[PDB]
Amino acid sequence: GITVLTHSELSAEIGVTDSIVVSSELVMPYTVGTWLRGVAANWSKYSWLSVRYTYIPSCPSSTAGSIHMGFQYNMANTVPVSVNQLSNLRGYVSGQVWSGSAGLCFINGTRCSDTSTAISTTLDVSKLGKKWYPYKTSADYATAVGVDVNIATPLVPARLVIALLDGSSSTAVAAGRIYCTYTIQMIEPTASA
Amino acid sequence: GITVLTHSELSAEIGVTDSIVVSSELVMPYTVGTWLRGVAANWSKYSWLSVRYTYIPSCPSSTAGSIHMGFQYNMANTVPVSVNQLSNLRGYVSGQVWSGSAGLCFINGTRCSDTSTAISTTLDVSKLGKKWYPYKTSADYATAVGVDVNIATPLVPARLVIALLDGSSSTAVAAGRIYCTYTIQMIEPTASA
Amino acid sequence: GITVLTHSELSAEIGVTDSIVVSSELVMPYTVGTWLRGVAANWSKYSWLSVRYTYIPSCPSSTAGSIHMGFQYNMANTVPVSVNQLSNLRGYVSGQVWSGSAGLCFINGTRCSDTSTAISTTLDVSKLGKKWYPYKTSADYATAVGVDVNIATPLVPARLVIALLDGSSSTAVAAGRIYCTYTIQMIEPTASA
Amino acid sequence: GITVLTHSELSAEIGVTDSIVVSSELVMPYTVGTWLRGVAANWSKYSWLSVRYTYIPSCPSSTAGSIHMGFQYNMANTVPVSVNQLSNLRGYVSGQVWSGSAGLCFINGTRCSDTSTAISTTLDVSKLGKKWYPYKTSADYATAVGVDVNIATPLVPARLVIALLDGSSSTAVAAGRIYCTYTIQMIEPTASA
Amino acid sequence: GITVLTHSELSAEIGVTDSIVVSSELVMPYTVGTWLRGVAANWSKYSWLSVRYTYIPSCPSSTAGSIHMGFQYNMANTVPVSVNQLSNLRGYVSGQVWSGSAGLCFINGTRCSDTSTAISTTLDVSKLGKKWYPYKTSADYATAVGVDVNIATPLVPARLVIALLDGSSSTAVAAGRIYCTYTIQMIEPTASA
Amino acid sequence: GITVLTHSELSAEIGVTDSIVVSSELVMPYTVGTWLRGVAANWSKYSWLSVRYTYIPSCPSSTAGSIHMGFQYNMANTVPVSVNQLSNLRGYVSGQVWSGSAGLCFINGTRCSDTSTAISTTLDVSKLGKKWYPYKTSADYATAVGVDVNIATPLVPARLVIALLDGSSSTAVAAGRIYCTYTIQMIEPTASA
Repeated sequence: GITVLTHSELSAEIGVTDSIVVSSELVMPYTVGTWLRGVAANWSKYSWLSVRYTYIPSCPSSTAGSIHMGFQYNMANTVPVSVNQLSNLRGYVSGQVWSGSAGLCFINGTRCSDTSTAISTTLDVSKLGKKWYPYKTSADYATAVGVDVNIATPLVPARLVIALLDGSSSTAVAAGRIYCTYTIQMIEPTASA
Repeated sequence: GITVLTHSELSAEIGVTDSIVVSSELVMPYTVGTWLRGVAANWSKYSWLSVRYTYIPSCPSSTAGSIHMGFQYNMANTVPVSVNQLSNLRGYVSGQVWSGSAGLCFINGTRCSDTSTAISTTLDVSKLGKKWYPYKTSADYATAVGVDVNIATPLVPARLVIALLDGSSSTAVAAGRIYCTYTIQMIEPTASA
Repeated sequence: GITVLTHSELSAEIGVTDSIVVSSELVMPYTVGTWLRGVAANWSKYSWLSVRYTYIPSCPSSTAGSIHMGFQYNMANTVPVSVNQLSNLRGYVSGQVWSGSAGLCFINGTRCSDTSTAISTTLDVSKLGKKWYPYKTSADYATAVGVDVNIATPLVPARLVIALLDGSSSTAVAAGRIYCTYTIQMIEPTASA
Repeated sequence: GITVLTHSELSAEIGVTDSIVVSSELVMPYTVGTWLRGVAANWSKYSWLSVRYTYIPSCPSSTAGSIHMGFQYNMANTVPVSVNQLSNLRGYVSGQVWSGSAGLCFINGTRCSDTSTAISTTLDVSKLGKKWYPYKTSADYATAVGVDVNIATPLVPARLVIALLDGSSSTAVAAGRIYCTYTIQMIEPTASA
Repeated sequence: GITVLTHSELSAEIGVTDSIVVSSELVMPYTVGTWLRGVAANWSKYSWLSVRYTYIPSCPSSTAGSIHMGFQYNMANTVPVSVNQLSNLRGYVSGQVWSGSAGLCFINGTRCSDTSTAISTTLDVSKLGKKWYPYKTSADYATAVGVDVNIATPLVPARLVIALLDGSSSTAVAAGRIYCTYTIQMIEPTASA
Repeated sequence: GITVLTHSELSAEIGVTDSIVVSSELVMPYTVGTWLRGVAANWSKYSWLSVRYTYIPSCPSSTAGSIHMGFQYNMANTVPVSVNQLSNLRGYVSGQVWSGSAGLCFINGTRCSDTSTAISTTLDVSKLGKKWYPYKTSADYATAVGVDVNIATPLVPARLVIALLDGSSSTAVAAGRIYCTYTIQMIEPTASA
């Protein structure tokens, strides 16, 4: 009684400053993207079969800046604050804000040739707490976290950490964007939102 | 009694501005390019065997800007207005306005090696309404659409959506151009135009 | 790039009067049921893989009344007005308003044993106009029909006709309900509703 | 040069009284049902490949009454007047006016499981006078019978006898209806009617 | 649930004048011939399995005149006006108004030997819009065409074009006649006409 | 070190009113039945191998009313309030309050023949949060739920929802009863209660 959905949509717009800026995002259907958020809502639980975040530049060979991203599994630990820490995560990847062109074949959804330039990272999945996770909202999670940091600890499978520094302007500069390419399993349907 | 034609010609000149600009183009022989327009006209119906739009840069590593394109099958839906929406289409592809050099082997018509940089998208074909479509003009279509948005809905197989933003000048800048590489099937000949 | 969904939800509440009452319902995702309506909306086109309407009684062995239902493929023809006509349709089925208990194994989604009592009918599917149909609303369809009865003719695959007579009261009596058990194919995602 | 047609339509509405009421019906295309009557008319001769009459209740578990039916091959013999006589026919069947639900799978046109409840009877076919019978009207037959009861004897293959008694009201009560499920062979086309 | 019918009846009387006269005829059951018109009406949809128009002379070796005929698939295009255009159609055939004797074996419905003289043309069938077409009347079609020339475009599979010139008298002369030899598939029965 | 227990006892008495009445019950050993409650208590954890709730009528063919039941896995979601919602659950089943006689072979614990009439539903088990659940009391659960609706979320595997409507009296009428037929796994024994 499992509905399997595989799709890739824009996940987030990226910009670079001269000072490091670490951002985090839960890896729930409700957040990987506007579309899935709506679809997945129609099911009470779900399970990631594969979740990949891929960065695609939109700037010039001239643009200063680097992007870093990786996954955190123990939602308990404080979110990284340095490239150093970030570099220790699983599936960590670093690249110049204008590189990553090659990752396209991941969003594209085709056969990948030379993906050595690619700035994409996939989820560990096997190292996840449980199999079926409940569909939750930022609000829902944000509230449960505000009780026992451990009560929330198992509502979302993992978080994606992103760090952007080495920029040229103190004012954000359009570097590119991340696209999530997921394959989800959804079970037990219910009422939308 | 099918005449098969495979050819690739220039499809459109591309330019980038700082504000997003979404453009659409029907995927009929009459529009993919000046040449096919004339040839295909000599046949009453046709069927796409394969239609691929490929972008080839003509700017510098220095040029700011990104190009996005994908296909729409339900000619009924409103044309995308954001990269986000556009990113949801089938065969969506995004790249820096100066990248895509590698796609050449598609226009070139040879053996493709590393096409991970490539900014090309091919038509779904199997998800098309019918098999044989009638040859129609922009004028012809534009008129039929101006009656029942559904009467036109099946005259053209699909539309190609293109979005160009992240530019540097408020005044269009020559970024590159798209080339359509089609393989068409034409049946029942008639009088030109 | 096809998302396959199989599910069964309540489709409609049934009631019987002494005078015949023929009702019709389009066989679009938007109408087979509240849930699918919402889900399927997230896709621009779809295709029925299997659509079965099953009636399940909720009345007594004592309840007078019979239910009749079948499918119409040429959306053009006037909707039946008599059991006689209705009896000519494909997959026509007739039964006592309190029978049909056995059809449960269709909603249930299990192995069916003795389904001779069953008041269920499945869609012909192979005799459908095209493969991929566009997602449309009652409103959308009702408007297009109000132009060329033929423009709408191909927006929905087929209609389900239902007739209820042989009742005991001139005032509707709760006889049972119909449940749609569909397996749909959805393609090209878009913005909800 | 044989056109084969298999279809099942409503054949007759049934009602029960307290006193026995025997009814007869010829087994010609012109009488098994409104539809076939029209279709078959377009052919000069025809041959039954299979003819089955099936009763489907529409009353309650509470309804008093029984239905009886069988076939007569020697159109010469006087039509039965008692259940006893009727019980001697080929394919005789008796059942409670509210039973027979299971016969549906015969009209339905599917795979039959438990058809022990079923109130259906099929034609002997092999024991028929000739192979090809001429298409005739009630009027046509009624006139030829009014000459030599033997001249008509070979215009129709057989007659269906039906007896309804054990009712509760002296005034007919809606018990159910019979549906003919035929497979006919038609030859030598001519002008309709 | 498909009823297959194969039959051949007179389709039209032919006559020749000295000036060219192009005639067209839709390829619907309602028009290929009086008989099928009536029969096929009893079904809501149908599909041509094979449709062949054959000309049989009835004039003398002395009769001046030629007949031309072919099929048009894009019901949209203007009907031919010259033998030249007509000659471009699929299955075009030309012959002397008194030739074609050999085509008989097509109406006859037997084994064909030397059919090189034959003035017959068969329908392309595989190049048809859809599979199942709705049964429509000249009136029905003529009305729908009088709205969106495209709304009618898919109600009939194709049209047969016929041109008669090279005659000897300014007043039509009996040259022969065309006979349609069809094999149709009919589905979903309904009420005649 | 696993003790396996398979048994079936009465789970609950059912009654019908004219207004819908939705009831819920946790699927813990402590609630499926008086007996298991006591036995299972002697073990600290347990795991459902199979849990089936079966309804058995005790009323007449004359009794008005229908029963509906299904499972909820995301203990978080609000309990259904309509047959419609309820109909969306996994293993949903609906039947007339006097039907379900056939389900007996489930309680009986024998070979099942024709279980198409059966009003029984089994637990999904594979879609459960974890494997080993702790033995908890209504009180224990009711208290933990009264803190973080998520802290309780994983103490019980799933809940059974039941809806009874279409009744004849505003005052509950004895319709039948549900019997749970479980196969449990118990580990790590401790002190009773």
